[PDB]
Amino acid sequence: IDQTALATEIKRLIKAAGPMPVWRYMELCLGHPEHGYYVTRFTTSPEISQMFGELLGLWSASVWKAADEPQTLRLIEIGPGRGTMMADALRALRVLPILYQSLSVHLVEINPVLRQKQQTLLAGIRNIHWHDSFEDVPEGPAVILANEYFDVLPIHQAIKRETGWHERVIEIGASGELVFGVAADPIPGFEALLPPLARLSPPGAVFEWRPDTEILKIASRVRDQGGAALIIDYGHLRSDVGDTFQAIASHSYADPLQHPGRADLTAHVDFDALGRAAESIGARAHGPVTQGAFLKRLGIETRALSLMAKATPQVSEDIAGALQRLTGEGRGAMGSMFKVIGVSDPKIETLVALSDD
Amino acid sequence: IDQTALATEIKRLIKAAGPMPVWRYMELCLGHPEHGYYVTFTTSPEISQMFGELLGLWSASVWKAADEPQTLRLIEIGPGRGTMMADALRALRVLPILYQSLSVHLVEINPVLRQKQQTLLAGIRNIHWHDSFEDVPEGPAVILANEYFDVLPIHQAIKRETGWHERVIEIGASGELVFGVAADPIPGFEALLPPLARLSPPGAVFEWRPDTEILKIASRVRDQGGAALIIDYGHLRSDVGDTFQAIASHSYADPLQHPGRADLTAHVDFDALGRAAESIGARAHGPVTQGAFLKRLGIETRALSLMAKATPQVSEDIAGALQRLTGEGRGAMGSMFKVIGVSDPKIETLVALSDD
Repeated sequence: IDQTALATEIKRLIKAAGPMPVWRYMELCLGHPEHGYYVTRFTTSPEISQMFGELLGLWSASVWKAADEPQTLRLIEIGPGRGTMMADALRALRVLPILYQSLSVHLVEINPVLRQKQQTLLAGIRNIHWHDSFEDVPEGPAVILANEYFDVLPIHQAIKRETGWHERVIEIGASGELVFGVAADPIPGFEALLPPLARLSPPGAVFEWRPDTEILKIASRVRDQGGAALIIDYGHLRSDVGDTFQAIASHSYADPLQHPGRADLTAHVDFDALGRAAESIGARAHGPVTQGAFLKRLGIETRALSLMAKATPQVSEDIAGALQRLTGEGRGAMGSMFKVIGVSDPKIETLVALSDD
Repeated sequence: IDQTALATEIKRLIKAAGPMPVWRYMELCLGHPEHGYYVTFTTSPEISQMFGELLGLWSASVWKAADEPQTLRLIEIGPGRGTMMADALRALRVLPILYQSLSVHLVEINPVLRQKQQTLLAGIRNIHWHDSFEDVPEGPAVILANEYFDVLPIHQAIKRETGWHERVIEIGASGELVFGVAADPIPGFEALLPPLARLSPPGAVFEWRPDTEILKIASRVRDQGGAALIIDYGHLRSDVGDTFQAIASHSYADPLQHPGRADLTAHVDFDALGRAAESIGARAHGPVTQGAFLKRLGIETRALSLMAKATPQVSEDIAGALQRLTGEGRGAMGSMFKVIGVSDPKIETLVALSDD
């Protein structure tokens, strides 16, 4: 009677090991080797318009100059998807011969079939490599692009009670359906890791966080080898409270506890926490700013106008809508909800469109 | 250097008559004879045939609640392309007795828009067109008004220690249009203002629309029978806040930009709508969210039925349409759009609004 095959597995794991923390449930829903969302089955910015990849390609050129124009620049992308974003970025960079020949592309992709389509699309370009993990990428100054990477990492949640903060968990309800629950005992020194203000939250407040593992790795690399990383995702600028754990459907948001393994899950990225982690180990944070402000400062409006002027009526209309979806607000536009933050080698004092005020 | 011809006209009028009230600026941007917006596919009926079909079936429920009148006027205010009415009629066609009891009446002021509707429904008889709601012959009826109220000029006032001053449009330093405040307060504005809103701090914005249209609609059903269905973007309880915006194809925009070339809107106050109806003897039902309304009418089952028999692409189009109409997030309107019914006081409940 279980809604999905994974649901059956989860319920069994709960009866066997006890309440399952939210982060674990999200991890299983997305990565189960047999029933994960990714293992089994165009809204992203690069799929929406060629302009996204092109502009990040040109932003990468600005970083190259800020890094003293290294003869070898590693252009690393974490989670290339179909490889569309990289194709567009490379096409824009091809216009600058010197830099184009100083590039070495490194796409980190764990999935096989996903790695294959990426290989056929970029089959024509030389100096392109694939890696199972960020760690396998050769050393050297780099430009790291991470679009929607952090938003799909398992989210950890805790709820404020008289006794302190207890981890939020998943349990089995009366009808045998999955439900949200609260851990028996509070997390030891949780308050000691919370931003001062959040400590004064009233009962029932929900605090969300993710371990700093990934950001520390990315921040360590640029600090040690040079360059900068660009992180783009749905999130907020200041650490705060609130539950943002949701399933994402094609034209709306959905209940995260429904159809485990068959739904794409997400949670806001805390850009305040990302910046702090970067600074804690010596790397320099830039921004953060809204996606809309970032792209407009890079000249997306002028590029859009140029493409519209030379396009057929329908394509021109498609470009105009793409511009709004990428930089405006309302009706599902992501210009305000998506944010951008840069993390660089401390030697680099400013990054274009982020801290060049 | 003016963005449009209307912008120029607005400048002149401001220099000649003084600051222009927000409601007057919107009225001009939308209806100027030669420079208005309406004189120059995101609506629910254009998104799916299901919207019109379900309202057609809801209309049948009202017919039964009104004791099955032998003649039921089916009035639509602002039929757009006439798509919604074509879908409603197709669903009603399945019920012969009621279908023959229908007399369709579309209120359309625009000529070319009236023509498109005529071509689309040229095949059905007992269909009539009217310049205004007042031209429609008397008799029991079901009145359907989708997005009619959200495009009526919005009035705005700002709270100051000296009282509430009407919000107006002025000319800035660079000759651009800007928001301003009237010099003197509105006389007895605090009266007839929701008690709570009266305690608003300075800078609070209150929005309202005269009750002319809703009073005409409400007295009609009170006097002749039937009910009206009003669907629009809005809120359930009177409150404060500026919601005056221009509507673009994939986002919202600055209302003071390109006057006459942008579709303008403001939240409909469903609380005020209900109060006006009740103030003259009519009965308000609901209001509820569009999402809850359509789900209660069985939209999920109809959608499933349609996708089971459709090609892969059409099936996908139906699934997305269901979300846009009933869910929330990513631009879905199931939560932001609300629905309210207003009926002959004799009708005590309306399906999906006050039956639960």
